[PDB]
Parts: sequence; structure tokens; C-alpha cells
Amino acid sequence: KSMTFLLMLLLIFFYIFAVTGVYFFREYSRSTIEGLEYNMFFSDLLNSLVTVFILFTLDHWYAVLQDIWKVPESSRVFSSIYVILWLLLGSIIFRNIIVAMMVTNFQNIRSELSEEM
Amino acid sequence: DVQEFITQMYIKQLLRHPAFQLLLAFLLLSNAITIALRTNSYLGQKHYELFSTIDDIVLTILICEVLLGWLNGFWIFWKDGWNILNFAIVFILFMGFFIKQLDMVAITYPLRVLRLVHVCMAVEPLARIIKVILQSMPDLANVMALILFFMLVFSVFGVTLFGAFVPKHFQNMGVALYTLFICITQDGWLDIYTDFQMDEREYAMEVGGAIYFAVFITLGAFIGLNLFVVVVTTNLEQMMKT
Amino acid sequence: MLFIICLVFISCNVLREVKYQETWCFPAYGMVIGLWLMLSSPQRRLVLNHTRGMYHFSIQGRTVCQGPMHLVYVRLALSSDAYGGRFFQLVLCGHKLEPLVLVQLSYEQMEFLGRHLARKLNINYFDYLASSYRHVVRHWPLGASFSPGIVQRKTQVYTKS
Amino acid sequence: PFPGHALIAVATSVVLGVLIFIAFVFQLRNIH
Amino acid sequence: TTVTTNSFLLVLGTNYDIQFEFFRTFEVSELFFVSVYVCEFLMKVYVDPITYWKDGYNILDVIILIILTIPYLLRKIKGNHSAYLHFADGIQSLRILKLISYSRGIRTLIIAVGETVYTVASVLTLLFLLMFVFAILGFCLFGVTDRGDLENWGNLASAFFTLFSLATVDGWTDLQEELDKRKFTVSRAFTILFILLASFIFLNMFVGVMIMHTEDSMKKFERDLT
Amino acid sequence: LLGLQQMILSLTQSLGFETFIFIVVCLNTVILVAQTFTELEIRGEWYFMVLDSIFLSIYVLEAVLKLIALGLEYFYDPWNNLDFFIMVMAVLDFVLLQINSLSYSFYNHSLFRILKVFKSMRALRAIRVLRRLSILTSLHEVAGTLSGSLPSITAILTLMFTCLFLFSVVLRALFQDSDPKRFQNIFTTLFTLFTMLTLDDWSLIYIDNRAQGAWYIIPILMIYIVIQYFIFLNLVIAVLVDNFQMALLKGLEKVKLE
Ligand SMILES: COCC(CCO[C@H]1CC[C@@]2(C)C(=CC[C@H]3[C@@H]4C[C@@H]5O[C@]6(CC[C@@H](C)CO6)[C@@H](C)[C@@H]5[C@@]4(C)CC[C@@H]32)C1)COC
Ligand SMILES: COCC(CCO[C@H]1CC[C@@]2(C)C(=CC[C@H]3[C@@H]4C[C@@H]5O[C@]6(CC[C@@H](C)CO6)[C@@H](C)[C@@H]5[C@@]4(C)CC[C@@H]32)C1)COC
Ligand SMILES: COCC(CCO[C@H]1CC[C@@]2(C)C(=CC[C@H]3[C@@H]4C[C@@H]5O[C@]6(CC[C@@H](C)CO6)[C@@H](C)[C@@H]5[C@@]4(C)CC[C@@H]32)C1)COC
Ligand code: NA
Ligand code: NA
Repeated sequence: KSMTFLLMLLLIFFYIFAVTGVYFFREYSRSTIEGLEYNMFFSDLLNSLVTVFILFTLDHWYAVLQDIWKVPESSRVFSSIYVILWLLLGSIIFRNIIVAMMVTNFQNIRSELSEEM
Repeated sequence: DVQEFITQMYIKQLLRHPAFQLLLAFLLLSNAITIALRTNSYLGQKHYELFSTIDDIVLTILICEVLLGWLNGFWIFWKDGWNILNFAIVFILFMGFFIKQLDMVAITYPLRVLRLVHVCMAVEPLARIIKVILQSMPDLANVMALILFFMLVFSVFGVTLFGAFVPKHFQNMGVALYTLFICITQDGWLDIYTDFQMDEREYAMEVGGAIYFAVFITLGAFIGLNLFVVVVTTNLEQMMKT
Repeated sequence: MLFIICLVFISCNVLREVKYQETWCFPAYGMVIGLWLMLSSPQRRLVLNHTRGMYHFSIQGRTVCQGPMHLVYVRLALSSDAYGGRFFQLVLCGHKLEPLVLVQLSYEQMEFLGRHLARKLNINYFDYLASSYRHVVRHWPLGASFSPGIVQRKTQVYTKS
Repeated sequence: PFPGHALIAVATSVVLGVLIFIAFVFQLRNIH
Repeated sequence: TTVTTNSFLLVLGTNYDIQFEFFRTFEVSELFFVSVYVCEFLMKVYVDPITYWKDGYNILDVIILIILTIPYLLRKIKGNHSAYLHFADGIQSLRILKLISYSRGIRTLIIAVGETVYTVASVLTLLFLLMFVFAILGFCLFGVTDRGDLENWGNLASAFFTLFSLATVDGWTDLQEELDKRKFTVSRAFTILFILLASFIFLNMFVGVMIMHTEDSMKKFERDLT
Repeated sequence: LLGLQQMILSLTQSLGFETFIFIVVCLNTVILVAQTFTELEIRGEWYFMVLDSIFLSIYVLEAVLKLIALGLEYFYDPWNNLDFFIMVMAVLDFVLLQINSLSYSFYNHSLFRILKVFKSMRALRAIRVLRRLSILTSLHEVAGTLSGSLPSITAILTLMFTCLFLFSVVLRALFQDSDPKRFQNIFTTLFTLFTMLTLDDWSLIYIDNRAQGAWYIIPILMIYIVIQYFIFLNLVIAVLVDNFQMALLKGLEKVKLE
């Protein structure tokens, strides 16, 4: 109940990163290279949102990034900036704010129990 | 005796002076940029004359600063840690002129960047982080000792189980330690377990290896490797309090 | 500073004979050698003429200066550090002699021989009767001529509020 | 040739170190 | 309602079918929205010459309008429908961010959280410095040697990426094995000690600093309210 | 029963009996750490079996004598209970060895090795030796606070296992024959969910399913990850931090007590 609005910031940021990853990676999803692996992750909006979740969990971020690089289009300065800023902001800060909040709430519960004692 | 205190007063008002610190920081920062640019074969040559000049200018200034520090008394300069660190860096840099097997980039470049941390210390919104790390280090040493002493026993058990079976990961103590360090990092042990699974026909030891990995990952990855957090918080609260 | 003469001259000898076997690198460590003998030269012996309360400075049997010691007491001035440190400097009677500062102050036996010496020299040991922090009152006998500092000597001294 | 980077190195240091020395003397005349 | 409808149309804009049918809807709506935001900015600074710049959210909102303007002029005047047209076209993904100025609870959250940004920026500077030191090592050892692992430690643009993949421990063993097939003796020690310093000791210090800064802030707010 | 048992006691808790046994156990553990190279174990195989039969006889001595001395009080203490279980494993693998032919087909039999690892458990006794010499108690404090934390750690751990188990049951029910290589069996369902809980290659199973089966697994996996990694493990972190905070306040008040 305490961290109710934090989840609303996360929902906003999934909106942000998903609907901008649809646009950043369009020549990548519209690609004809005979050999590719992750040609789907940015196909539509739903795929973009699940992709943002996968990046949020720090699974195969570097592999997906290299796949994006394997297209001669999709300049390596926008894909790189997008992925790295999502990993830093979304994946390391936000995942850590949750832990901070839950430790704070345990501290609170301790405080009320101690004062009632 | 009356006079030299003023000279000592002068030495303090110079060395501790902030314009001097800002200049030395500017030089070391420019040298770090030069190191980054030398990490490129093309630009390695074109401005080789400039990079070499800057390389030597910063070293001479570092030596001058160590001389000033020694000028205040050998012992008090050595009654610190940051001074001995800066001295070690400048000395390793200096011996390159005389000796030949040390004046190589793998030993001379990154030391000029380890020289930068004591510079960053003057930026105390930064310095408190370093002070927390240093203060909490012994507790992290104890936790590290716990984790290693835990890992050795499971390494013994894992070798004496999966020796003469999957010897790509479980022959001797060292290979097993590296495997368990893969696991405790929780990335890429699924590939390791596929080696248990990859056989012509087997069922009895896939389950045993799975049990082994599950117990190690529960007790050591979810509990032991989530103890550095707690040590840092412990010490940093201690500083915030005292 | 004969210890430095003792120090450098030894270094020169170990540097006197060597085989560098390197192009250029002329063996010119002799620039040290002069610095060795330089500080070597004249023993200093100071006698406390407490009979008339006098102090005459000389070394190797040649008088340099003299001055009475009517007001006699032990004082040690504070030599603070640029780091968070405390160091000791001993200035007795407001004069400029060889520093008798507290060695290894940062020592109980070191200060013990001083109390006997201050008892042997028949002067007060102010920094010893109460030895916790910077607490000494310089005597500064009226025989000295340290007016910009002798009067200022009490200025740095705390009057205990 | 070698004696032309160690030399520039010592040149700047001493050229700087003089300006440092300037202030130390200059301050003495100001207090006086 | 203006901002919410803008976000909804933006969402529907990532489908070329619906972008085609009802395209005139999209055009008229986009021009309507830009008109509304600019009129809001102009008249809200009309009411107040100087103090308008006091508010942080006012700065955020004029920044939003700037980001709104940029790709328009890029596409119209400079033209070329270039490589990075649709990049800045999709960067108005974040002009929903005007919607944060309204929910009071999120504003209090912004206070409690974003008052701990100097600590975050400090830890990020230190992490970057550590990655730089080790990128120089990793280049000097496994890079320029020409007998071992170019193009993964070939240059800092790649040394940082491999070293970050070791920080966030995702996939470090693949790089380690492709660096170990080249008979490098010290590589295991290098990677293991980097994993210690940067993953165990460093991010698990980020979490500690976050915990206690947020805790102290939150307890101060609670005490004040009580 | 009063003099014989009593002298067995006063010889058992004797300050030489303990040192003799710790010498035995440190020798057994130095052998047991010798045996993990394959360059020494293969050479010195014939002496190791001799030494290990010797150690089995010694442990017969100690276990029987301690039981006769201290009745069920011997069964009472868990340090010994560990030793008794180790003893049982040793005697069982001894008799099993004698009731089989010591050949290659038994070297490569899994049960032979499984019975052999429990011999590795003897090295645990070595900690008792390290305790008397001292570990320096450098980790006495961390161990004490882990000791304080465990009661709630067990509870949250079993709660998250329960969540694992329910999701595993439902995933087995639903997603058979959509990548049977992953969870064609209930046990491999449960292991797949457990290994998801560490987030290693967890997208790979989504992609693998989407390739041939179907993608309904994506909301299940997203909700799974939310619950387990995002709200449960962070509970473990939170409770550990709070426990060490209590330890710190105790230390602060204690040091101010003096
Ligand atoms: C009843 O009161 C007792 C009290 C004194 C308590 O001392 C304790 C000191 C820490 C210590 C030695 C104790 C029990 C569990 C011990 C842990 C069990 C684990 O075992 C290991 C080693 C073996 C591995 C198989 C598993 O991990 C270690 C990593 C872990 C361990 C050995 C770390 C040290 C712990 C005893 C005094 O009271 C008056
Ligand atoms: C300092 O004095 C302490 C004393 C009280 C001592 O109590 C002991 C009771 C047995 C007990 C719980 C103790 C330490 C090691 C424990 C063993 C370590 C192994 O760990 C396990 C589980 C975890 C696995 C990874 C390895 O195996 C168990 C099989 C094994 C174990 C848990 C069996 C039980 C042992 C503590 C009171 O003194 C006044
Ligand atoms: C001084 O007297 C103390 C006594 C109370 C003693 O309580 C003990 C209860 C068992 C307990 C919690 C204790 C110490 C070592 C603890 C073990 C260390 C290992 O650490 C772990 C977890 C962390 C991993 C890195 C390694 O393994 C556990 C598997 C192992 C452990 C946590 C199992 C539980 C043990 C304290 C009261 O006396 C009056
Ligand atoms: Na992975
Ligand atoms: Na991972």
C-alpha cells in the first residue's frame, strides 16, 4: 500500500520506453537479413511491452543489442543510448527503490511495536 | 624557530590551496583524456608529440608534489594512506625511465587513472562514498570469508560426486570453484546443467546434480550474496549516526 | 645533523662502486657526496648555570650568545597539522634553541627523563605537571629580547578563561 | 631527439615554479 | 483530457493500418494538441514574467514543447526524411510526462525519491571511473595485442560494453569463454575480480545508500506530519 | 553400571580423547582434500582404502564408546547426531562394498558415488576442530545475526516455494506438448520454474514456446517473475537489513553501557 505511486511511475515508464522502442527499431523489424534471431521483439506494441519487461529483468540485453547492430540501418548511437538508459534508470535504480521502500516499512513496523511496548 | 613556521605556513597555504588542487586535477583529467585517445591507432601517431609532452609534464608535477609533501617531514607524509598511494603510483611511473620491463602501457596507463581517485576526494559529495566503502571493507572481508568457507565444502562434495562424469566442470578443486562461482553469480549455470542433461541416456545423476545446484543457489545466492547489501547499510548507518 | 652526514656518506660508499653497464647514465652520484660532509661540520653542549640563573650558548668551546634565566619554566608550543593531527614543538624560555620537541608524541619514558632533567636543571616542568593537551606557560626570562613574541608568547597561551 | 621532451618537461616545471616563488616573496613585502 | 487523448492517439499510431485509415484524424488531432500546449505555455507565462521559471514543472513543460517542436522543423525545413526522423518522431513517447504534474501523491513521491539524486550521481560517477580503469586494462591486455580478442576489447566503445555486461552480470561467461579460448592466463583473475568489485560490492552498495537515504527522508516526513 | 560407565565417561570427556579424535579428523580431512585432484587419488588409491578402513574402525570405537558412556544424552546433542548419521553411511557403504564386486561397473554406478559423498560429510567434523583452535570468531557476529534472522527467513522461503509449487502444477497442467523438452514431467516443470526464479535465460523459454506452441505463457511468466523476484526476494533483503539494524542498535547501547 505504501509504494502505490511508485508503481504508477513504473507504468508511465513502460509506456515511455515501449512506445518509443516501436519507433526506434522499425527498420530492424522491417528487415530482410537472412540470418537474425530477435527480429520480433519490436514488431508491434505488445511485443514492445514484453520486450521492455525482458530488458527490465536484465536478460539478454547485450545479445538483443548486438542483434540490432547486425542491421546496417539503426545507427548504433540511438539503439545504444536507448538500451543503456533503460538499463540504468529502469533496471538498476527503480529495482532498488522498491527494496529501499520495503526496508523502510519494516523499520516503521518496528517503530510502532517498540512504542506500544 | 620563529621563522620556518611562516615557511610552513606558506607550504600549507600553497599545498592545501584550492587553485593548486584545481590545476592538478585539470592536468590529470587531461592526461586521462590523452590515454583514452591513445587507445586508437590512428590518433596514436598524429599527436604523438603532444601526448608525450603532456605525459611527462604531469609526471614531473606529481614528483614535485611528493617532494613538497616530504619537505614537511618524512614521517607525517607517511603517517597517511593517500600519500603512500600517490607515492607508490609516482614511484612505479618513475622507475620506467631506468628499468625497461616496466615502462609498458599495461602498467603505466591505468596507474595514471588510479591517481585520479585522490583527486576526486576533494569533491566530498563524492568522498563520503569512498569513505563508506573503505570503512565497511573489513565487514565485507568477513562476509567474503564466510562465502568462501561455504564454497570450499560444496566444492569438495561436488567433485567427489561428479568426478569421472562431466569432467568439464568437476575434476579438481579449482574447476569446481570456478563452476560454483558461475552459479553464485546466477548467470550461465543453466548451460552448465545442460551438460548433466546432455548424455546418451541418464536419469540418476541429473536429479542429484539438480538437487546440488538448487541447494547451493538457495543458501548461497539468495542469502550469502545478499549480505554485501546488509554490510554496506550497517556501516553507512554507523557513519550517519557517529 | 651529523646523522644526515652519517646517512649520505654511507649511501655514497655503496654508490661509490657499481657497474651500471648502461649507455650514458653517467655515474655522477657524487653530487650527494658534497651534501654528506657539508652537514657534518662542532659538537653543541649547553650548560644550565642555575647558580646565577644564566644561560650562555656555545658549541666546540666558542661562545655565541648569553642570557639570564630569571623566569624559568618549561613550554611546548603547538605545531598543528594540515590533516586532523596534533604535533608537539618545545620552545623553552621563548628562545630559539635546538628543538627539544616531544619525539613520537603521537613517550611516557620520553617525558619521564624530561621531568628528571627539569628537576636536574631546576626549572618548572609545566607541560608535565598537567600533561593532557596543549597546556604550558612560557617563562620567557626578562634577559631575552623577544618583544614581538615574548609578549605575544602569552597571547597564544590560554589563561584558563 | 631525446633531450627534447625531458627538457621541455623540466622547462615548464621550473617556469611554473618561479611564479610560485614570486608569490612567496611578494607576500613578504605586502605584510611588511 | 488533452494529455490523455494525446497519449491514446500516440499509442494508436504504432500500427500502420490504423495510421492509414483515419490519417486525417491523426493530423488534425496532432495540430490541435500542439496548439493547446503552446497556448497554455504562452498564457501561463503571460500571467507571470519571472516567477514562471521558479517552478520545476514549468521547466519540464517548456522542455516538452521544445521536444515537440524539434522533429517538426527537422522534417519540414531540413527535410531528407533522414535516418533519425522517426527517432525524434517516437521520442514524444514522453510528452505524456506532463501528466505527472497533477497527481499529488506522485508529487510527494518525487520529493521523497528525487531528493536523493546527488548520491545517485555520485555512485554513477564512481562506477564510470571504475569501468574506465578496467577498460584501459582490458584493452591493454586483450586488445591491441593483435594475437588476442580484438573487436570485443578492440576499443573503448567495446570495452565499456563488455565491461558493463560484466557489471550487470548478464552473460559474462560467454565473453569469458571466448576470451579463454585464446590462451590468456590472467583473464580469469581479471574478470573474477571485476565481478567482485563492480557487481557484488558496488551495486549492493548502491542499494544500501538508496535504502538509508530514502529511510531518513521518509522518517523525517512522517515525524513532521505527526 | 555406575563405575564402568563412569570411568568410560571420565575417559571420554578427557582432555586427551578429544585431541586424539581431532587429530584423526584433521588427518581424514587432509586425505579427503587430497582425493580431489585425480593425479593423487588415482596413484594413491590402494593406500587410501586402507586408511579409510582404519578410520571406520576408529569411528566404531568412538561412537560405541560415546553411546555406552552417555546413554540417550548422546543422541540428544546434534553435533554427535551428525556424527552418528555419518557413521551409519560409512558402515552401510562398507557392507555394500563387500556385497558387490569392486569393478568398473560399480565405479560407474551412481549409488556407489552417492554413498561416497556422504564420506565427504566427515569433513564437517573439522569445523569442531576449527572451533577449539578458534575461527577467530571474525564471523561470530555475522553468524549470530543470521541466527536471529532465520526464523522469518524460513517462513518467507516456504511461502515462495509454495508459490513455485502451485505455478508448477498449473504450468504442467496447461503447457504440455508445447516444448515437452522443458516440462514433460512434473519434476522438470518444478525445476524449470525454480531456475526461472534466478532469471537465467528466462526469455529463452518464452521464445521457445512461441516458436512451435503458443505464447499464452507470457502473462503467466510475467506475473510469476513479478511475484517471486520482485516482491519475495526483496522481502529477504528487507528482513536481513532490519535484523542487522537491530544488531547495530544493540551494539551501540552496549558500548555506551560501559
Ligand atoms: C549455544 O550457544 C553457543 C554459543 C557459541 C556459538 O558459536 C557459534 C559461532 C559461529 C558458528 C561456528 C556456530 C554455529 C554455526 C556455524 C555455521 C554453520 C555453517 O557451517 C559451514 C561450514 C560447514 C559447511 C558444510 C556449511 O557451512 C559454515 C560456513 C557455517 C558456520 C560454520 C559459520 C560459523 C557458525 C557456533 C555460546 O553460548 C553460550
Ligand atoms: C558454540 O556452541 C554451540 C552449541 C550448540 C551447537 O548446536 C549445533 C547443533 C547441530 C548443528 C545444527 C550445528 C552446527 C552445524 C550443523 C550442521 C552443518 C551441516 O549443514 C547441513 C545443512 C546445510 C547444507 C548446505 C549442509 O548440511 C546439515 C546437514 C549439517 C548440520 C546443519 C547438522 C546440524 C548441525 C549447531 C551450544 O554451546 C553452548
Ligand atoms: C553464543 O550462543 C548462541 C546461542 C544461539 C545460537 O543460535 C544459532 C542457531 C543456528 C545458526 C542460525 C547460528 C549460527 C550459525 C548459523 C549457520 C551458518 C551458516 O550460514 C548459512 C547461511 C549463509 C550462507 C552464506 C552460509 O550458510 C546457513 C546455511 C548456516 C547457518 C545460518 C545455519 C543456522 C546457524 C546461531 C544462544 O546461546 C545462549
Ligand atoms: Na544469462
Ligand atoms: Na541473469
